[PDB]
Amino acid sequence: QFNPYGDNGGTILGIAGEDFAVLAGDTRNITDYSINSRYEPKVFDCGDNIVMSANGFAADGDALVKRFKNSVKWYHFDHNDKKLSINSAARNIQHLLYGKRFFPYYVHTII
Amino acid sequence: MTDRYSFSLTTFSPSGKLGQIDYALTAVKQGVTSLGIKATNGVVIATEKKSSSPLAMSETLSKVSLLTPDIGAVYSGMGPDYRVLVDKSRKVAHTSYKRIYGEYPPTKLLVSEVAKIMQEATQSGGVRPFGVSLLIAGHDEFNGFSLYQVDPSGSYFPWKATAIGKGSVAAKTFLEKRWNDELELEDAIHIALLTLKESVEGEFNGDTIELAIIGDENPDLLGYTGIPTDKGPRFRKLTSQEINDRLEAL
Amino acid sequence: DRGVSTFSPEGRLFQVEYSLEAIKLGSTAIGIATKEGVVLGVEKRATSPLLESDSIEKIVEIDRHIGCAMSGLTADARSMIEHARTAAVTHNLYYDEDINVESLTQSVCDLALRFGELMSRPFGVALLIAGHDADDGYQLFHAEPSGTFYRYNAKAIGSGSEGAQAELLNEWHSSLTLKEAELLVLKILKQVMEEKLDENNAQLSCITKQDGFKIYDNEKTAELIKELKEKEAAE
Amino acid sequence: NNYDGDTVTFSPTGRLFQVEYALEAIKQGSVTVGLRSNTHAVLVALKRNADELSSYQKKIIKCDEHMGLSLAGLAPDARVLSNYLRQQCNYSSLVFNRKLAVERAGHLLCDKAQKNTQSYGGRPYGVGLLIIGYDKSGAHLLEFQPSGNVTELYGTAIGARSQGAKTYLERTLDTFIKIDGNPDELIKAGVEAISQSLRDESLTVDNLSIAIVGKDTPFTIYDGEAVAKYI
Amino acid sequence: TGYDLSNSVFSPDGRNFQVEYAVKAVENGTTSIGIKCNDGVVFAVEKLITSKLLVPQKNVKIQVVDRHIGCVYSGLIPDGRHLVNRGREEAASFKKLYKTPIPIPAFADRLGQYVQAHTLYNSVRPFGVSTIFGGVDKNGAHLYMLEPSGSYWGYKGAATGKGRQSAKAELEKLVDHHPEGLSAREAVKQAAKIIYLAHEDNKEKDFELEISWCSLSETNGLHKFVKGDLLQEAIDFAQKEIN
Amino acid sequence: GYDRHITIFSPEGRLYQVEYAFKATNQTNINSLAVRGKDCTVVISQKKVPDKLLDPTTVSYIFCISRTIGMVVNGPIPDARNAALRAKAEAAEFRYKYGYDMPCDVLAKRMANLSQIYTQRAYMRPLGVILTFVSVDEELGPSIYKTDPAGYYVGYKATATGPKQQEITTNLENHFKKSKIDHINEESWEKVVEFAITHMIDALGTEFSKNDLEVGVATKDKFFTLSAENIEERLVAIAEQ
Amino acid sequence: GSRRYDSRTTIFSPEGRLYQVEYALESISHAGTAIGIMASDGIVLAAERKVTSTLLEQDTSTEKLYKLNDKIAVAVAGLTADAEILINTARIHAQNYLKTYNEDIPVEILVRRLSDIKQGYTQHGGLRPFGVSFIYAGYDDRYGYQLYTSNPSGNYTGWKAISVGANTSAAQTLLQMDYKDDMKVDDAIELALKTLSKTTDSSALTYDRLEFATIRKGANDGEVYQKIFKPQEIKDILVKTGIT
Amino acid sequence: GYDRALSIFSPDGHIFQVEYALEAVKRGTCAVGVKGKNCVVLGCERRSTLKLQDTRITPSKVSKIDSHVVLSFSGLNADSRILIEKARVEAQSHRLTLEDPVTVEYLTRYVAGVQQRYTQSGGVRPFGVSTLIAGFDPRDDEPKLYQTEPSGIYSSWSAQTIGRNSKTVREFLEKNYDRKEPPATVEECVKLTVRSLLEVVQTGAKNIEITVVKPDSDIVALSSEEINQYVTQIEQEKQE
Amino acid sequence: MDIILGIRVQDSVILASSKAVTRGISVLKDSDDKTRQLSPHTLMSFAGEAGDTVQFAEYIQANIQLYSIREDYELSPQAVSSFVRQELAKSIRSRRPYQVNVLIGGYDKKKNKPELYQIDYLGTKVELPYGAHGYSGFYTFSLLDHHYRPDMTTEEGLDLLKLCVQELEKRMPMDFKGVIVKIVDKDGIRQVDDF
Ligand SMILES: [Cl-]
Ligand SMILES: [Mg+2]
Repeated sequence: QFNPYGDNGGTILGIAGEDFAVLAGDTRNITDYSINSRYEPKVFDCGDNIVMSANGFAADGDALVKRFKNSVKWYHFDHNDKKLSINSAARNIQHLLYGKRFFPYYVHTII
Repeated sequence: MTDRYSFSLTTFSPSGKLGQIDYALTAVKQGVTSLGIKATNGVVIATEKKSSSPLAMSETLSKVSLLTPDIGAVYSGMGPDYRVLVDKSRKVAHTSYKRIYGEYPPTKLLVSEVAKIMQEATQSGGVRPFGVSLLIAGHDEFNGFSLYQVDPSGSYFPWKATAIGKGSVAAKTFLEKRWNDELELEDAIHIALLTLKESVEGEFNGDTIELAIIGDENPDLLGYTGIPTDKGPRFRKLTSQEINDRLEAL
Repeated sequence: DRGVSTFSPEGRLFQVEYSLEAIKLGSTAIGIATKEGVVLGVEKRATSPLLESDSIEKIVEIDRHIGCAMSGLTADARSMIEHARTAAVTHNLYYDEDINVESLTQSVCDLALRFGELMSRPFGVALLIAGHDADDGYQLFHAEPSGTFYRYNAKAIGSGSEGAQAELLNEWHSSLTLKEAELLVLKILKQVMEEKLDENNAQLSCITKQDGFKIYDNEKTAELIKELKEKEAAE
Repeated sequence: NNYDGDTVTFSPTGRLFQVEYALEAIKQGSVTVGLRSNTHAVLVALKRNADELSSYQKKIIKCDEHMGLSLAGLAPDARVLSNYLRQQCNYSSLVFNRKLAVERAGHLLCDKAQKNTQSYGGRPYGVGLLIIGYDKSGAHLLEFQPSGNVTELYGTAIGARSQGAKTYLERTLDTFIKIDGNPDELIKAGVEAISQSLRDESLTVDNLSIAIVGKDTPFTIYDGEAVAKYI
Repeated sequence: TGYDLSNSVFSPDGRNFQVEYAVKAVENGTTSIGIKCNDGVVFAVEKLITSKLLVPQKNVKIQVVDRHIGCVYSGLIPDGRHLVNRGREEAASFKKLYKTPIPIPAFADRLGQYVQAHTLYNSVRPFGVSTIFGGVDKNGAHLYMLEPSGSYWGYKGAATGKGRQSAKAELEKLVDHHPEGLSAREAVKQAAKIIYLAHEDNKEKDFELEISWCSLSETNGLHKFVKGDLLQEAIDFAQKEIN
Repeated sequence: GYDRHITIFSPEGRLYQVEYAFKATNQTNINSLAVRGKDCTVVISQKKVPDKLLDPTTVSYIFCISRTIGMVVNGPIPDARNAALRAKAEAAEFRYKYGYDMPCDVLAKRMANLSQIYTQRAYMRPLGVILTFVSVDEELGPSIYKTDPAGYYVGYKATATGPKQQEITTNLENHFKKSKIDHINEESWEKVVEFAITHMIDALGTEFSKNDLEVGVATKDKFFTLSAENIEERLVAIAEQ
Repeated sequence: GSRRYDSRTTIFSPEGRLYQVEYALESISHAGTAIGIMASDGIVLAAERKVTSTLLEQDTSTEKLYKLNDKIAVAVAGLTADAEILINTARIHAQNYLKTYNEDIPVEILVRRLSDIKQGYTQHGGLRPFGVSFIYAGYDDRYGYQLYTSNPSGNYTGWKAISVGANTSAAQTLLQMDYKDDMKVDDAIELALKTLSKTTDSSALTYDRLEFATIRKGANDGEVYQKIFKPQEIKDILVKTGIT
Repeated sequence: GYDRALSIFSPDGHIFQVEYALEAVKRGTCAVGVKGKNCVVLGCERRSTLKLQDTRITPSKVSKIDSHVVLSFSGLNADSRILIEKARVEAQSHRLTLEDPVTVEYLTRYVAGVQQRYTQSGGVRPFGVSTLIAGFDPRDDEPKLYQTEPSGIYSSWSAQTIGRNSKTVREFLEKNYDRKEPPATVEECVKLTVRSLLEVVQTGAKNIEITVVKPDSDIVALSSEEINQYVTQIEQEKQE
Repeated sequence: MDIILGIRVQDSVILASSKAVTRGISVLKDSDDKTRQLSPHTLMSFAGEAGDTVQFAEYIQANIQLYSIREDYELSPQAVSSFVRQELAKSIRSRRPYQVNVLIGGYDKKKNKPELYQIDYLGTKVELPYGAHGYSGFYTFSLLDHHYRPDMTTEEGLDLLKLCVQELEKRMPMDFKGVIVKIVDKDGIRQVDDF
């Protein structure tokens, strides 16, 4: 039977300071016991000083990042180029994820 | 695109008339004469075969049609409208009756279904009424023989005998003088031929006249043997030769 | 007859132009924007003395930071307010923030042209949408059934609009206080109203950053009416 | 006369009057100008107010980082069409990772407007659009009419008294086309162009609206004190 | 009367006046032609230069369907684009199901049935274009012309627009003088001449010439635009003949 | 008077749109004729190609509906081709659903029913065409069945259609009065085609070249149209007698 | 488009009337008269057939009086074809109620729903209204014997005695004159026939131009019986009251 | 589906179909609502061109929407049934989700919204009905009286009338109703309501219906004799 | 949910229903009223799947109350029971069926007789002198077969009911936290507070 999910491995890490924040992630991409790429980035600048990573099943991860990046674009179009605050981005991402509650994005997301 | 005509094309005028129904009846008046006579042991329905051209084969155009083995129909008015009504009438006898009860509908109920179809063309969106009047003759076990008229409005009436179309006024008067409650089927056929000669102008023979009966069961027309309860259709269309035989002793 | 979405030879939509005439028959509504807040006022106009005037609801809350006044076929405004409230709350659910006043107005105006052969005709009511947000501060918008909205420093709509607007042209300046604006709405309403203005046939409201959208009591407005009469007699 | 009740009806001379009446709404609209060189494309628009208490109706809308338009006529119709362009530009990026060609943008707008001129119940769009952009084949300027007709030009103008600016640009063609690698000069030419369509009114700080896109410049709009430089 | 106010209504003559009114819109449009040749077809069109501000070569009017069919039309330009969009859909589904590219006669009927459908109901308007189109298939070259009524025929040569009569007369001479056949490269030159001769009926604004062609030998059975040296050569041939 | 614009009854019980669709039938100014032999059914029609720029091979009003059924149309070509495509689709579906070739008369009825619907339903106009279907039916033999915009249909011994139809009709009537039979008593289809052309010449009073005619022939298990040279061969045979 | 040919069947006049409803009532006023009279021990339904022909089959005929269920019947005035559409809907509705609650449908509930259907055709859908007026005659254990009438507007009202169709004005005056509350069924039968005999457009009232029916508790103990009169039975009741 | 826009604007800014629906209301029998200090009374005219009526079974003019709210109307009778049914369904739906019966204001707001929807929906005509909705909110003793009309507007009234000759009875109520002192008792409120109808009706026999609503779902309809006593008493005081 | 009983005597119907609501290893409530008044003289008790029970009960209640307002009339217990049966008969062939079993106790005012109907989630209706749903019946039916008489008084019915609760409290595995008892008679519905 067809299994729509896979595991692309890797790991990510976010730490916050007083006037800064970092979002780190390794560049290795795998399936089973093979390496697919030694350099495949999964931490992305999404605009408005928001960095994002969706680690787990890379296809779902790329899809989510792609949709959020697009969400930021339309937030500008619809609300007079207003900056998307990190708290508002977080709430928006909740709805993106929960929208597929019964066929989930197989990723842990950090922004 | 799409049918934007979702509104009624037949509406009440200030005087209370339904224009399109009236105008449909006018179309029936222009139509060729047809009639029906009920006897004690049968029913006869008849009409003239108005040929459009002598090159045309009038055998290929059937004005009298079998609906069920024991029910037949004839009309006056618009031929194409009649043709599609016969298609629909044949189908509804199966879908809304035979496929449910395993037997053919009684005359009155099949008539009722045809009347419903004609009523809906009077009220539904984006359609005109049917431009025909039907005469439906038939037999069933619990009602015996019966004859009905169906008008463009969807109204139907049971008749001992009647006529519709071109010369219906004169034909009805002729039938009133000749009809009694003791008529045998052969006597009714004789009167049908007499009544029709008055309205026909040109040739009057078995090739220009179309005539069918509802009478005794016809085992020879069944197509198979072995089932005692199945005895054959009561509807029979008279042949060209059978009509001419009766025109000599006229 | 003729199509509902038909253009006139002058390049205007018949039905939209006709709905603008209905709005001219409506009761007067005035709005004034200041740096201390936005004031919204309306003429109630009871058709009979037996009618309990406090049931006349022509000023309405959309959210805590957005209020609304109406003029014209006021029954048509119910579904517009219902949409506005849902849009405002829904945005807060999706983004954990207050929605911009302009974005709210644009969402309401999107409904306007959704008519034809969607609803069967345009709305027969104009709206004054007043509110505050962090980006653009205190704002006043005039929303029409054409789907168009203008921002205004001050605006009057309804039967007494063209006369009241000319008066607002002279009286408005960029340094008006909230109290000054309140009196100004009362003054201009009293001028264009048929019956004599009092606390029962007129209603005031405002929106401030601190306290949000508030409809005033009949007791509070009555004192502002008394304060207004005294000041006009004082010179 | 008897043939202007709806868009589905031709006149005896082969005219579509509802489309012509939609065209008339553009003529009543405030003037806007478009022009380009080989490196940049510029929109200049005169904004209109209701009265001195009101704001000035915004004429220019951004569609993508590399594309946008100016409007003249029914503003809500411009909102519908610009929203469609935003989606089409966006579909091209998400699916093909490809910036939508300004020419295809024109073809898409043409076909969307056309469908509204051949069916019962609908109506033509009541707005004209000037689309500028910078893609893989350089700078571009398009003119959209709600009849469906889209046209690529070096320069043009639409709205009330647009004929003045259109004549000026026709004279200045050889000059402004070769303003390469100089944004401020290409704008100056557009501001001088729109000035040929003014009557009794002049260009003020909250009246003028300018937009620009080019080789190393995203589509950006200038209003308020940012256009004081050009008066 | 009132028989002309609604599409799909028969007049007492048996005519659909709305379609005849759409033909008037076509007659108002610019001139376009089609020439059938030895092993292919050639298309050409008149582009009126309304202003100096029009970018030359950049408002292309001739359209390709699939990879082997060319289409040109006169009248309401948006209506023509709608028809080509449908033509592209029709050709795509044919190739999807049957593998082979759509034959020209088959393609002709797809457009014909679609245009004819827009004369059957009052809820749609007839097409305001006459479309000249054709190409090369397994049975050789074919040229067609389709009208607002849905009527179409095969042609040796075809013309429509404001200068159709001038162009038709010039086309008839070629048919008479070349019974054995005209070559592809010759037809391109002749197409230029005929557009220039047909421009006499639209001579206020000067114009821009646009040509395209399909040929079994010259273009390998695919639709291509005529550009550069071959275009200028065809322009010069036309310029020499008017003087 | 909107009762003349759509298919609703007039006060005198008439459908004017149907009547005006009949007048569209003659818009092409072409006459057609159909006769039956012993083994075959022949249909002929005039072919007028006025424009010199037209490709004459593409100008046709005869259609091959199925392998066994042919159809000639009297009326404008757009409506003609509309009818043809539908008939082809209906005949194909019939074969798939019921396992045998659609008879000529059954297709005629089906197309007539469709035409009837347009006379009753408002949103659909009638087609301005008269359809003549021909075949050699495996049960009924040589067959001619004809349809019109009213939804009427009937079988024919022979028939004619067009502006000068009445002249052709009486010409055929007078022949069948003389011969005393329902068909052309001839063995080969070649001579039945010759009969058809001969009697059209007499009725219309015009001479025909090879390019002035269009001929369709139905035999057992195939219907086919003739080329210009097939007709020329036929014209030569008539002239040499 | 098709706007051109729309009659707009569901609109108001400037005076606030519904054109199509008013014109449908005008149609009904030419239909054969039908009378309903409610007594303390039963209900009478009497109706006049529309100008009969001598060759009409009278015994196997139904034009005016229809059975909805065992406890409820209707008298029709208007288009018969329209009435049969509504009658079949009413018959189905009664069976739905019986299936749901295991009790015979109360008369008013059936009347309301049929009247609600008529109302719908006047407010939406753009179709012509049903050209029919009903007299409902029925019994249930809540209100006992009941007479109702409905018309194309979808408005219904209850009655002690009522007429529909032709000459209602004259018929209602005559009923209003001779009717009293303590009346019996046999007296009501006589009043019904006497009224038709005086209001008829025919020369003389005969058995072949009438349909007749009673709803009595004249069965055996606490149960209701519907009697649709046969031709010979109408002939006898016409002699018994001395009309012929 | 039937799509036609029947309710549309005219050049002068009027929606004629809505305005013609008001004419249907003007044709309807008169209805009046008066609220006292502790009650609301709904009075209704019944035309007397209909004798031989059966008043047991004939639809009553005042309808219970719930046990605590009532609705009377003027205009097309058939139309009113559709509004009453919808209102009754919404009443039960409100109890189901909110676990509390409707307020009179809420029920009125719903009915008014339905009427408004039929003024800008395709294929439908407006309701030819104006309503008077009266009752008491749950656990509240303050009387409530509201009015709705075809356009969809609604409002609260101390006393109001609708239907034919309503302008005459409104005139009467405007001078006979004191806002400072409403009818203190049930008797006083019924009498003022009957008086107002007697300005328009004809005979005080079987022409007037009266329904009294008191707090906590206390609704009762008066009989002929009970109403006739008010009619008899008023006429004797009049002869002065 | 779990225990619901019913007894029809001479002049009344008595319904007893358990007070416990248990989820997992925790009794979340011990005062739950597993009943809804459908009309003044009709009461319905219920037991089954969590959520489904109350949702179904309140849905039926709303429908009967709607009927009462529309017709200004109270449906007979027989009529109400048939309506309920049909709803459950529809439900059983739905995508997700209501898993609810009910008892309907009513007093028919037209007949002046008490009536008790037992209906399961499949839509299986029976009129009975005494009824039960779930495992309760396995004890109470035999007990009532012995001690029940058709001419008993309401007081005799309550004593007969005490005998059933005592037996269940002795032999049932689960603690059902006693019962709420309600009586349906000519004067309507009332609750016994001390049981
Ligand atoms: Cl068929
Ligand atoms: Mg059970």
